[PDB]
Amino acid sequence: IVGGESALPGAWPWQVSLHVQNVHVCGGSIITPEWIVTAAHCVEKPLNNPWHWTAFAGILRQSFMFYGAGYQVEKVISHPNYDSKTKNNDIALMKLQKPLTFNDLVKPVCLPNPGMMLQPEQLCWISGWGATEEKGKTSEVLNAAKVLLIETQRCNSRYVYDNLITPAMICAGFLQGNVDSCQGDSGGPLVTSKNNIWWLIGDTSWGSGCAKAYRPGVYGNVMVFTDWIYRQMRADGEFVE
Amino acid sequence: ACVRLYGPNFILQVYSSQRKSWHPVCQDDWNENYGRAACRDMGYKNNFYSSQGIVDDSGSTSFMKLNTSAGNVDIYKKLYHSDACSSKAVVSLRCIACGVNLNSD
Ligand SMILES: *[C@@H]1O[C@H](CO)[C@@H](O[C@@H]2O[C@H](CO)[C@@H](O)[C@H](O)[C@H]2NC(C)=O)[C@H](O)[C@H]1NC(C)=O
Ligand SMILES: N=C(N)c1ccc2cc(O)ccc2c1
Repeated sequence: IVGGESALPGAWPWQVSLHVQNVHVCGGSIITPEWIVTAAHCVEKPLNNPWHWTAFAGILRQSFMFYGAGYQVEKVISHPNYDSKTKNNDIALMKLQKPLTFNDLVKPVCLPNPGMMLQPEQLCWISGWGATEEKGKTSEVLNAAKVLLIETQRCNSRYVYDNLITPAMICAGFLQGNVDSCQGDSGGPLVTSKNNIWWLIGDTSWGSGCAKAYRPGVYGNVMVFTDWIYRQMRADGEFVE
Repeated sequence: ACVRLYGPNFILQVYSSQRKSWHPVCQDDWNENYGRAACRDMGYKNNFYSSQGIVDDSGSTSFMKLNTSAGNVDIYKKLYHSDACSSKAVVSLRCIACGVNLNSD
C-alpha cells in the first residue's frame, strides 16, 4: 500500500497474509471459515500446489506470523480462464484444511451480489502488507488506504491502460497517483461499505509501477466471479451435481 | 437450476430457463429450512445467518412462489411463476454473518 497508513486490529478482519516458505507472498480475503479469495497470479507454477501455502488471519505484524501460528491451505483453485499474459480473470480460491475461528479480529467479508449499484467513483479501501513504495519490500505492518473506483472507459484511455481493462477487471485509485496498491498487496481486498455492510469488490491484480500518475490499480472484478465462487464452494465435497 | 442473492438487501432470486431471466421468490410459506437449502445450493455448506421477508422495491411483476403441495421434490421444482406474492414480501436471505469490522455498529 502506497500512501496509506497502518491498520488498527479488527479494522480489516478478512485480510490474510499468504505465506510460502515462511514469508509473505500475497494477500487474501476471508469469505467463509475455510475459503479465501486471492489472485491467480500468486499461485502460478511453481506455487500452484497447496502444500506451499499457509494463511495468517488476525495478525497485523509479519514478524508475528511464524510457522505454527498460521493455517495450512488444502486446495488452490485458479480461475479456469485465468490468462497470465493479460492478467484476465486474475482470481483464485484457497481452501484451508482447518476452519478459522471467527472473533473480533478474524471475520469474513461479503461476496458482492449483482445489483450493488455502486457509484462510478465509489469510495473503497485497499489493505495489505505490500511495498509502501514501488519495488519496495513487504511491509511489517498491515496498511490500508482509501481509493476510488475509476470508470473502466476512463481507465482504458490511451493515456491510461490502452484498452487493457477487461470486464473481469476494475480500476481503482487516483489518476494523479500517490495512493495505490503495490507488489505484495496482490490477492488482497478492495472493499466498499454499502447498506452498512463491507463488500469484496476486488482482488488486487496488477498495475504499472505503484502510485504513478495515469497508472491506477487494477483489481479482479469479484462480482463477475461470485457464481463461480459459489460453484467451487459447492463442488467441494460433492459427488454429483 | 440456480439461485443467487441480489443487491444490498440480499433478495433471493431464482433463474427461469423459459423466461430467460431472474425472479425474486415470495415470502409465501418460506422458512429457515428453505433458506438453508438455498444457502447450501450457493456452496455455503452448513452456514446460515438470516432470512426474512422484505417488501420488493423493484416493481417486479414476476415472482417464484412455493407450491406447498409439490411433495418431496427439490425446492427448485416446488417453485412456480406467480405475478404476485400473497405475503406482499420477497425473501431476503444471508447465508453468513459477514461484512462487519470492530467499528461497524
Ligand atoms: C401443486 O402440486 C400439486 C400436486 O403435485 C398440483 O396438483 C396436480 O395437478 C395436476 C395437473 O393439473 C393433476 O394431474 C394432479 O392430479 C394434481 N394433483 C394434486 C391436486 O395434488 C397443483 O396443481 C400444484 N399447484 C400449482 C399452482 O402448481
Ligand atoms: N499499481 C498497482 N496497484 C499494482 C498492483 C499489483 C502489483 C503486483 C506486482 O507484482 C507489481 C506491481 C503491482 C502494482
